[PDB]
Amino acid sequence: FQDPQERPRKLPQLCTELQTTIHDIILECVYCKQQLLRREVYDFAFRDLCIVYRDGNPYAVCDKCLKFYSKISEYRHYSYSLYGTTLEQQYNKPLSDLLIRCINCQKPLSPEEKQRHLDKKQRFHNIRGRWTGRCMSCSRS
Amino acid sequence: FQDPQERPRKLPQLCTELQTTIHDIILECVYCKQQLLRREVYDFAFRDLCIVYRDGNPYAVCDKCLKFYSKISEYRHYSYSLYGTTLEQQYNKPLSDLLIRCINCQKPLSPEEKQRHLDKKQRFHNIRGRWTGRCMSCSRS
Amino acid sequence: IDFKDVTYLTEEKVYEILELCREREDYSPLIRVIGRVFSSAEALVQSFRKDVSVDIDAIRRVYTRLLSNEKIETAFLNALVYLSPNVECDLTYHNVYSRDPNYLNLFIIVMENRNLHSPEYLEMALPLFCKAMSKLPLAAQGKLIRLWSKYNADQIRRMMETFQQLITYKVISNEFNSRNLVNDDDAIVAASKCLKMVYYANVVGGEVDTNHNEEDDEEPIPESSELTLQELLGEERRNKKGPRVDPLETELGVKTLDCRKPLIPFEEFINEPLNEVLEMDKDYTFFKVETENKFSFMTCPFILNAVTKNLGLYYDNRIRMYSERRITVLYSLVQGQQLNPYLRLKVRRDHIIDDALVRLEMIAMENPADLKKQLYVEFEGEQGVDEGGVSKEFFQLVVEEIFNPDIGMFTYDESTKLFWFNPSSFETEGQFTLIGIVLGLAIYNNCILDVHFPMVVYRKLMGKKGTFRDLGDSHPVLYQSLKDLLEYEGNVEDDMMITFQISQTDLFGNPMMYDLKENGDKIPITNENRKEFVNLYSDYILNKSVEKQFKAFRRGFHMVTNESPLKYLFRPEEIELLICGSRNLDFQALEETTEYDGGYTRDSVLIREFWEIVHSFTDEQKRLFLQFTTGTDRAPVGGLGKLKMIIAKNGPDTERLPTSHTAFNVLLLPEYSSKEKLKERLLKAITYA
Amino acid sequence: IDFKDVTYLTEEKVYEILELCREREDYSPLIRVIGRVFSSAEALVQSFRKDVSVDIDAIRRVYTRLLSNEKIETAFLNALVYLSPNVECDLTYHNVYSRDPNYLNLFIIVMENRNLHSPEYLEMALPLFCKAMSKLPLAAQGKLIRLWSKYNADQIRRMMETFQQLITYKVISNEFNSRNLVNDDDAIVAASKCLKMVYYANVVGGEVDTNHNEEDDEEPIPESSELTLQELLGEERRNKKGPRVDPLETELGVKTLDCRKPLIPFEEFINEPLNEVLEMDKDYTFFKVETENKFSFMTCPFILNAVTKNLGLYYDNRIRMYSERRITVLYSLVQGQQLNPYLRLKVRRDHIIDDALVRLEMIAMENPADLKKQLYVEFEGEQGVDEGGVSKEFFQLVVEEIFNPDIGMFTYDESTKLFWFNPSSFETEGQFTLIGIVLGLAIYNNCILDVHFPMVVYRKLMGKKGTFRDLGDSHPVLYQSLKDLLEYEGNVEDDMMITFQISQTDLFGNPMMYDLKENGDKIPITNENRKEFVNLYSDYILNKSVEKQFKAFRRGFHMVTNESPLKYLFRPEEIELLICGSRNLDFQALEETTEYDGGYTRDSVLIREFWEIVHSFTDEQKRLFLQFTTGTDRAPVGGLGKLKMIIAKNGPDTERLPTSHTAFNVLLLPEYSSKEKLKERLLKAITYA
Ligand SMILES: [Zn+2]
Ligand SMILES: [Zn+2]
Ligand SMILES: [Zn+2]
Ligand SMILES: [Zn+2]
Repeated sequence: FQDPQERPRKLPQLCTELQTTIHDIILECVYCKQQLLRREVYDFAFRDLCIVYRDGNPYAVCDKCLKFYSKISEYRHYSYSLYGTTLEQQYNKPLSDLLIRCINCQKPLSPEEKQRHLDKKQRFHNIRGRWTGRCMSCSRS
Repeated sequence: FQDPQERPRKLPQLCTELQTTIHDIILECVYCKQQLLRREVYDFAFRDLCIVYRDGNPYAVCDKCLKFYSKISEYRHYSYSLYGTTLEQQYNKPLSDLLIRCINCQKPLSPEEKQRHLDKKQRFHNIRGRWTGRCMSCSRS
Repeated sequence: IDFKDVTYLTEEKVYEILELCREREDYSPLIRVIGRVFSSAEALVQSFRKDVSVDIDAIRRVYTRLLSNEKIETAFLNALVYLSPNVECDLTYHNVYSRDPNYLNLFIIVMENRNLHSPEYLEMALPLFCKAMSKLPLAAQGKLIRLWSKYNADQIRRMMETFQQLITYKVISNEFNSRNLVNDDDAIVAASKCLKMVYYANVVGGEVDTNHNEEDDEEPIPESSELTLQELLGEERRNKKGPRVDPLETELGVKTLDCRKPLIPFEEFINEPLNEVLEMDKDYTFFKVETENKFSFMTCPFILNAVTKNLGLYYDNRIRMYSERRITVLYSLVQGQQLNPYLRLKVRRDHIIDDALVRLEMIAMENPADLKKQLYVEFEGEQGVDEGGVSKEFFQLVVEEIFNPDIGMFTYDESTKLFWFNPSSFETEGQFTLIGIVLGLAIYNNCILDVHFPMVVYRKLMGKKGTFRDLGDSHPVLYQSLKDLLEYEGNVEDDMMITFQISQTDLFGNPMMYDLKENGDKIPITNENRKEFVNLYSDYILNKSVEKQFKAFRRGFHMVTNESPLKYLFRPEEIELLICGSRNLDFQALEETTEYDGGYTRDSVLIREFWEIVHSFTDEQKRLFLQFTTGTDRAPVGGLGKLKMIIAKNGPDTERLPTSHTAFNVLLLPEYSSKEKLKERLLKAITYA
Repeated sequence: IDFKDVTYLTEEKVYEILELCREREDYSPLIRVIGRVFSSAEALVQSFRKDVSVDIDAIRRVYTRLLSNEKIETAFLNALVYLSPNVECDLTYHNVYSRDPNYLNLFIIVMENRNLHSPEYLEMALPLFCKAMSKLPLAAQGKLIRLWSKYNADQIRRMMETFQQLITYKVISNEFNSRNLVNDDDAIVAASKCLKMVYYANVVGGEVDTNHNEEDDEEPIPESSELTLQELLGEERRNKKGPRVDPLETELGVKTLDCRKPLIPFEEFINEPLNEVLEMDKDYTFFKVETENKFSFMTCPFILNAVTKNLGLYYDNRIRMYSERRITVLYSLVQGQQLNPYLRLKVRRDHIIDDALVRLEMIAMENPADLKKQLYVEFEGEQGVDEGGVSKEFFQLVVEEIFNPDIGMFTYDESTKLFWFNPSSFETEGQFTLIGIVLGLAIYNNCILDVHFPMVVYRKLMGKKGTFRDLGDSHPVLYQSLKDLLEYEGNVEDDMMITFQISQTDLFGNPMMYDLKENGDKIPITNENRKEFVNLYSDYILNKSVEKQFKAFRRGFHMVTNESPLKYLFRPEEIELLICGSRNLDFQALEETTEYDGGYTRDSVLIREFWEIVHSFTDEQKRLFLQFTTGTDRAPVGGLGKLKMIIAKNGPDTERLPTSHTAFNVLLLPEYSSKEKLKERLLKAITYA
């Protein structure tokens, strides 16, 4: 749990080491040090996040802290915004090959969401080098 | 200082009762109960305000409290906004005959300021029945 | 005959021309004279003369002959296109109406055209004419409406349908969106302003009763900071004029609240195609700030349906909620206070009424502006950030406890399933303020309640006292017991010995005897005063018996809804649909607008197996499901389509029941193995809760 | 000869046509062939062939004959109008350049036209051609710039003037305002993008030195909250690419920072008429968020003057200041902390350096993001809300105390009136960080300082080490003492016995002896290594002697200006005008933009009697007056016109001196009786302070 190349990073990989499942695992939040709810654990697994190790313990992030600090990083570290076509030209790759997370919940965008960004001419925001979009859940009236 | 028809309302009228001038009069603020600076007294005389009597004492308003509470009343008691021509039609009077104060400092608008409102097509805001504009000092870049 | 020296037409002087032209084969001079006099305003003012100076019957009878031949009609079609742009520019700058009241004679002649309803006028004739009649002054409009109020139901329906089809046609043909606004259109706005004219004609022409008004609303005193600022400005002696009232309602002197039974049902003036293309966020701003040439349709609320009007009130409440957030930020910045942007309420579960009463009555004195903050209710001993989940639970809890018959505030009628104020209970004025505030807080914070009142309650809230005709729902048995008295053909003073003194049973079971006048038992009921006894029995039952109970109820409701446009947009009939919801449960609409997240998709194996279980739910089980996911058993204004339900995946196949997040209408559904397992857990989740 | 079977032209094959056409009287076939081959791109690619495939000299000499006759020139004018719209659409979709590098041969042929400068091409020929050359790919642009870098000063000046006059003409003729933006114009943007090409040609063609760079800037570590969030996202191993750099600066590999002496002075590329119609608030947004077809002129900073560029940096700082207000509001709402939106600084008057050092160095560790809040300095024992008045006083106080020669940090040269870093003082690294932060906080909070440094200091701040040629301002005597050594025509190793080891006096007065290489006194100075001794003496004096003192100074300056576009918009020459101000005191501009309030008007008796006293003030008394009203003795960027002074009336005629509100540049002037009394009080008010 000390060498990064040895300790697990993703939640499914971690669950095997403690001989538990994704169904009855107990995790704390890296920020507020409070136990994660079951739906919070499932969201952590679904949002493709990485386990953070501090003093040899596995830590996750709950929903409130994740959304709060995503908002703070959006406010404090916003660099610039670009269109989808400009981003594709700049990286010379299709939008499916890029890793774009939601600006509010850090969920990687599905190809349908990137297509919606392209069709609605919505801009992708560069936040401290991380390209961000906006998922379907966070973009509902 | 008890009957409203007897006690003075404007500062020049008050100054005679205490046998003082506008130059060396000592006044407190109705809100913060702190002495008014000389420029604050001159601004009170220039802004055409009324002396407020509480427990038989003459009170004025300093600049900070006046601007703060004008802002609060603008936020809390805003009814609607109208153009100058619509206001003139509604009251069937020239804009010079109406009493319009600045939305930020409660200074009655000079005819040049109302003319500027008319020429720039700026709207007059109705705040709890008091028609308000924006003076030249508060409308400078 | 040249017929080139005429300037006006009367019935006989056009009949003779028709007779002289019939024998020939031309019929052209009639077309020429029609296109010459009907295309000029100055000719139409002096035409067909005898507060109006044109005889309606003469216009009606001549039109029945001129529109016989097809070519003659086309002259009328073309004459309007030439005339209206003149009148539009004539009424805008020349200021003609004040010079002569006979200019209005123009529009009555035109409006009596039989073929204005025909689809051939929707292109260019009618839209331009509505522009001319949209620029009339308030003096001309008021007297024009009065002449139309004397028409019967069919004539008003035809006149309304004329402007309705123009509104639908201009919306069906064009494409409006968030960038191509409806408001800036010059044809719909003129047609809607013209539809307002026939609306108030319908209001006046119906049964109008004005003098039966309630006491003026007790205006709350603003905070001491606003009172102190008023004295400095020297405007402390004069008050605000009041709510924004339609300027046409002042010229006529008759409001929509007075009209009991109009000539036409009020729901017929709603233009549904208009509502489906209206952006209510931009429409509200044009209602507040006067923009250059954008017309807000909230100035004509009769044209919006319940869903659209509910959105306009929602934006007004939310904007007022935001302003209380700015002020709290200012207080922490400038005055260095603590940031409290919420109407926080700490209440216990076993003492919902007592706790919510000592808190809301305290706020109603110290900080009367705190009632306009966003509601944030939290229960004692329980932790959680309330996004709307606890407010929905609290609103359901207080209503289901206030209407308990044991509390004594309301009586229940098991026949009509409606509650009525109980005049027996005394010293409970404070609670009647709470239920009034809660109703106001439900509208303000956008939560629907399960409250069953007769329509008279929503009429007295708006300021109209309950008359005899409103007794059919409040006291059904007393209505027929009194209707039969008037319907009795024989003598009334001898067959039964009822006097002017009544008897009423109480909670204690002692029938108290009440005298309507000074002495009741000393005066018998006669046929001359047969109608008088009814007009005082009904007045006491609805108004005088519960005056103190309803005064506090109305006072509390007014502390939260005084500056809202609630009195401007909603008639008393539409208030019930706003406070409560619709009981119809159209689960097809719920399925149509359901979104999925967490892995589920519309065509997943379980999602498709989930919609086959709810569609087979009985009526009772459909109600339980909504109470589990939404927090209410009822549907919002409109239908379940407006309830944007969300189904989220919750882990693998388990033995854990589904969970709901009622704040955002979210159902957390585990991916169960089969359909039968899904039904068992779904049934267990909604029944136990 | 039909001359209808040609597709390209060379020098001799057009010379023969001219010779054969001279004997006749037509001259028309030449017009036809010119309008046929020069109007088609495919003809121009293969025309005048021999990394370029067209000979410049052949094009230059043929043009000296064809443009002799007036009618032949009009063919060239019309040929460009027909050709450019093809190339614009050809370079946008067909992707032609990658197929053949000979397509660039088109633009070199056109750009060598002598009459492109003539006013006849400003209408339709040049604006469309600039649209074609604005769509070239980065590969074509980079090699096009290299060919232009081989031109001399006159050719570059002509090429620059071609696009400058087009920019002025399109702005002089049209009317741009806040509603008709300059950015959306398709002619100025294409002309500015084309002016960038000759700008980098001027940069490359000048004296370019690349390898003399400073160490990479020490990037500050973000807060622990951002570090923790990076690990969750899995992007903690890769860093941000860095500042936004012009994509044309990458293809060429040469930056404006490298160019020491360009072929043309950099101030000649500024288009003043463009600056006077540019809205810098809207231009900044187009710089951040990519909007549909709006081009931000901050992407070409060479075209903006000092005033306009100072506004662009101001908006970037203010927007970053607002974002720290939103975050503090969120922390008080969600986390329930105390609202602190300011970089509050409590300092004593007698210990300005010591108090501001223990506070700013603490913040630079615990909350490194607090340095981007609005500065709010308050002095201990004094009460007042700082709107900018106390920041101006604090900035003047710390600068006038840091540069005190007694502190030992900076040495003063009474000849050149400039300060230089003192390498003698040790263990004072922390203070050198303070003066670096204060300079960064002055730019960030928009206050000008009275700081006198040589231009080498502003070059090392931007990352360029001080070379020998920069010694003329830092150490004037050592420059001529070393320039004479190189200029010596005779032998150098015998006339004087200077070795490679130097002597330097210290504060203690002990001349220490420093060896540039391993041993200095063991090696004499020879003519072969005559240039080597200078290149190491200058390097040690400017870089090696003060490495530790300047490392901390640069580190502090970088903590406040790392994300600002300061390194993008400003060359080292323009940094001095930004940190400090202009010393010119144009009191005519101060009078022009002065506003009056409290009863005073521009033509009042006292106001007109006030401007006659200041205009008669001497140079020293003009400085005292500005220090009294503004808080600084210097003028802002631009001039006193940008200092929107306000004169306010303060009561009746008194014996009280005028008072100033330096936060908003307000002078409170009592209405004195006469002019002489006004002068006496005004003189007494500015002298005592
Ligand atoms: Zn947490
Ligand atoms: Zn999201
Ligand atoms: Zn005060
Ligand atoms: Zn003002």
